[PDB]
Amino acid sequence: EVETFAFQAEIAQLMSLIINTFYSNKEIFLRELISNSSDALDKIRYESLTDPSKLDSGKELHINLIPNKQDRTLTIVDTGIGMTKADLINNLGTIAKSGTKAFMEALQAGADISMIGQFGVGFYSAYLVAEKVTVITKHNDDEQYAWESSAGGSFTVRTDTGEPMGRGTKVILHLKEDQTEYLEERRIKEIVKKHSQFIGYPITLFVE
Ligand SMILES: CC(C)NCCCn1c(Sc2cc3c(cc2I)OCO3)nc2c(N)ncnc21
Repeated sequence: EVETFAFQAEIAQLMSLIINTFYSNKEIFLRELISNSSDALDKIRYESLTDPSKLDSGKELHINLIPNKQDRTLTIVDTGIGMTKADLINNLGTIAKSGTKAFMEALQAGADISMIGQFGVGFYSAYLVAEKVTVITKHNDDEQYAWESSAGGSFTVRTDTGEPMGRGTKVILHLKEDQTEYLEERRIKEIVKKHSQFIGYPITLFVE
């Protein structure tokens, strides 16, 4: 049972720029996603200090990197705060509007795509390497949802009847045909060591 939504014009614009601009340093997408996971984990930890029951959905706070050549996907999994339906459909977009505006102006002023994180919109860097991104997420007091978008100005959201995750987010990157290097263990290990060696949570890189 799928609902389809239009990205706010600004977000659609950011995505086009990301997909269209010639920029070779694509590997920064992983750092942006791992960072978002780190932030989510930080929040659920902080919240658990005043309400321990919030960890009933899972006490483990970590990150998993799962590559799959068969499906040509790279999934970044975390046990963080998760996102609600309201987050996925309106709230995160509202916030992303200002970040986008600032980021695009900063670019014209000499900045580059690798700085997208300082504007709160790093998630969209996933499109530097993915033709389609599917996001499975579960927040403590909402249901598990599946958000998805191949850009083009729209995204869908549905209640996920798959396999329960308890609490957290899974960013599934359906890679572009010429970006399969991100499925190789050596390459992923290289990027993590280069841009995310100090994340304060365990990061497990699965092998195939
Ligand atoms: C609330 C605070 C933690 N900031 C969260 C920003 C949204 N977000 C993001 S960035 C993001 C993710 C999206 C999205 C928009 C953004 I911005 O629509 C598709 O899924 N990653 C998160 C994650 N791994 N866990 C929880 N929240 C995530």
